[PDB]
Amino acid sequence: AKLVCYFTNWAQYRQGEARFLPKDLDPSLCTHLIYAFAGMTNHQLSTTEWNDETLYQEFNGLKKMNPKLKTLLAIGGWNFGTQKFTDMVATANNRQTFVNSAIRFLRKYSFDGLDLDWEYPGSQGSPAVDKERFTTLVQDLANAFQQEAQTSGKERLLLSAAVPAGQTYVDAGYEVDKIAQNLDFVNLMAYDFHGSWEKVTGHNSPLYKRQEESGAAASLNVDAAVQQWLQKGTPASKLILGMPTYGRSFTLASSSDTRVGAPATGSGTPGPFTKEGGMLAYYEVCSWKGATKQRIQDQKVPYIFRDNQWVGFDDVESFKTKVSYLKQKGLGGAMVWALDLDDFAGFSCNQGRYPLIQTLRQELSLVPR
Repeated sequence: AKLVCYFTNWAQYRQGEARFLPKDLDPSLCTHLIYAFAGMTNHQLSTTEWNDETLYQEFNGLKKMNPKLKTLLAIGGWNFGTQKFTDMVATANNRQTFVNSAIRFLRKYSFDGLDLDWEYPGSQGSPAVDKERFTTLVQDLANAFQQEAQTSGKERLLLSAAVPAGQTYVDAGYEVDKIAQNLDFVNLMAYDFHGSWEKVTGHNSPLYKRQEESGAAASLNVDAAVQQWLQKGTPASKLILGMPTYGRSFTLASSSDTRVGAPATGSGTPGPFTKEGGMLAYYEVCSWKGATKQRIQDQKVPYIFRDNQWVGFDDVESFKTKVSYLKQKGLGGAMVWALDLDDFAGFSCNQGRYPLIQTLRQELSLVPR
């Protein structure tokens, strides 16, 4: 089993006990640690924060302490958008420039691989031609990594991708069967199914549908997303089930209607640390004072409300349920977005350090002996 965990290079800018610093990295929490994010400059891999090269060395310090650990560098993310990917994949020359830069950059900073997090080919401004050009990029990288391993005698660089769960984005961007031949593993973003962009409450990461859901809505859940990626050609051993250590929040139209599916007027109030209306870290929601928590019966996940605020999130119990599910489906492991949204320092939830991610590690039987 794998436990793939994302580090984010902006968590260092949160205040107080939410600030995530190198001391908070645990070398043996996860099997694979992915650094979010690199960017791109003139079609070449590049840093995004002023101290990334300091932090890259902190990553190498971890592998000295746990020589089993693998690290990858992720490129892209939601905020990065699509234009630089579109421009880089537009020609074979530009892809070659990128691929060559990536191999050199990863080797220079001792990363074990690259995670592609373009959000997303064929959507978010990216033209339809990018579906096939993304396929080509994936093959170009895989083949170049194989070639470099042959010539250098070094351990072959890994290639993964973070991929969407919803059919609209999957069918606009992803030739699943083709890219599955070339990706070492597939980090399924099995979250962000619902959120404050919608005018009724719904859960960030439900395992199954609610009975009131039909049509396309009936596929906006983890099980449907997993089955989608499997049936479209991803080997189970390569599919890594993403898990969110955050929730998505709404302002209710009325504090007297707190249903799943109740009317909402917009994003929930920003959290005191994460300062982003519409999401909350687990450590912002886990001991919420004077709130009312319950479970969505068929979806196997909790929600909580207080006055006109409503949040769908994941807890220890839902993470256990989801690991039992991934094991039943024979998947390759779990992925988690993100280290810094769990209660990484044990400051809030009275559950110790990394209560959610340690749950994943325990349920996957990955606790160091």
